[PDB]
Amino acid sequence: VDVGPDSVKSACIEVDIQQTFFDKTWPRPIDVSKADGIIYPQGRTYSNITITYQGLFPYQGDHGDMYVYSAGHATGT
Amino acid sequence: PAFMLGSSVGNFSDGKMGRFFNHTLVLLPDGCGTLLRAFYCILEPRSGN
Amino acid sequence: SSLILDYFSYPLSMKSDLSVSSAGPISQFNYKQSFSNPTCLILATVPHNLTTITKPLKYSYINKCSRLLSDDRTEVPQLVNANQYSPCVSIVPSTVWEDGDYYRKQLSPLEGGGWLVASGSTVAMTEQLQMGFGITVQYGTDTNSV
Amino acid sequence: YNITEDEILEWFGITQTAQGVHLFSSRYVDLYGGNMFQFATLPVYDTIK
Ligand SMILES: *[C@@H]1O[C@H](CO)[C@@H](O[C@@H]2O[C@H](CO)[C@@H](O[C@@H]3O[C@H](CO[C@H]4O[C@H](CO)[C@@H](O)[C@H](O)[C@@H]4O)[C@@H](O)[C@H](O)[C@@H]3O)[C@H](O)[C@H]2NC(C)=O)[C@H](O)[C@H]1NC(C)=O
Ligand SMILES: *[C@@H]1O[C@H](CO)[C@@H](O[C@@H]2O[C@H](CO)[C@@H](O)[C@H](O)[C@H]2NC(C)=O)[C@H](O)[C@H]1NC(C)=O
Ligand SMILES: *[C@@H]1O[C@H](CO)[C@@H](O)[C@H](O)[C@H]1NC(C)=O
Repeated sequence: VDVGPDSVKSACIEVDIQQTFFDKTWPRPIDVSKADGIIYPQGRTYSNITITYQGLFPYQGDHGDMYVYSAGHATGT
Repeated sequence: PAFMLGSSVGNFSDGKMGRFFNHTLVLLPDGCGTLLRAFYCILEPRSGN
Repeated sequence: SSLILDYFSYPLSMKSDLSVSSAGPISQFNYKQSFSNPTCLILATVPHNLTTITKPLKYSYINKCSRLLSDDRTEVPQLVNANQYSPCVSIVPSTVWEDGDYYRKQLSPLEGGGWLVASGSTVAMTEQLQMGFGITVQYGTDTNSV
Repeated sequence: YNITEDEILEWFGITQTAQGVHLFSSRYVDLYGGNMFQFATLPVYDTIK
């Protein structure tokens, strides 16, 4: 239940598929010992202690779903 | 990045995967990423070129 | 930490179906409570000196919800989870026109294939509207601040 | 939501509970570190699949 105006006429610009170009390998597995991508406790922090916490977490060393964005075609300006 | 989340999966007009029925959550950055707009709203396709 | 509260149209007739262990259609395909969180149920009625609320056309609930696979021989039962919604809600309208209404839709193979069907029942509008409130609390999900 | 433009790596996380969709980030608290911290509680009505 809101508002919002349409921008322009219903004529979308052309879209290509060139996923072969986007195929590349930049492996960055997450190192839990390096403290990457860990969900903090939601409302009860701690200090200077080692504690076991049960929750939602990722596996160590996952290649994941790496994606890359690219610019469109252009000739001059 | 831009995120699209939902609970229904279907095909487009040409049969390609990607259509999400009913209310859909969309995360989208704007203003060169300064703004982080989010909305769980109804989306409708366009029938143009 | 947080207070979550759902309101719905709930007349007195299926009040005995409000129990957690009850196997009625309300606990089957409509709504299920949280087993691990404290709960409260309130059944109330519209006061006569209160015109700020309206009433629905009729009460309606779902008595059947299951998934038909593409093999046309196997039917998967569905179970409502804690504060969750069945897929049959996506095909059942909010107001059911009459008792025995049957709703069907096509399921994509990425979502298991086959078809999703449901059946509902209607209860006539009495003299005064009765509704239900479900109160559930959370003690440590956020800052304790309500 | 506002995020100042910079060139510092950051983190983001998304999950769902019966309360709603919780969005966690490090831009609000740990700019030079990086950890999840609660900034958004989207009041979703349906489970995201
Ligand atoms: C880019 O962002 C601009 C600022 O955020 C947009 O201007 C806003 O556009 C949105 C829709 O895209 C609308 O904001 C909505 O506000 C309504 C309720 O506000 C309405 O009523 C007040 C007076 O009661 C009126 O002043 C407003 O203009 C609205 O008509 C909410 O229900 C929505 O959720 C949403 O927040 C407004 O149209 C407008 N608001 C302001 C403050 O300028 C701009 O339109 C965006 N770009 C495009 C192309 O839409
Ligand atoms: C945090 O805990 C560590 C671990 O015990 C404390 O560091 C120890 O302090 C004693 C005191 O002389 C040393 O003998 C140990 O070698 C220290 N161990 C380590 C690993 O540093 C530290 O004092 C505690 N800090 C606070 C603020 O409580
Ligand atoms: C979801 O979308 C499908 C197809 O557009 C429609 O049949 C169904 O009724 C919708 N459900 C809701 C709850 O909007």
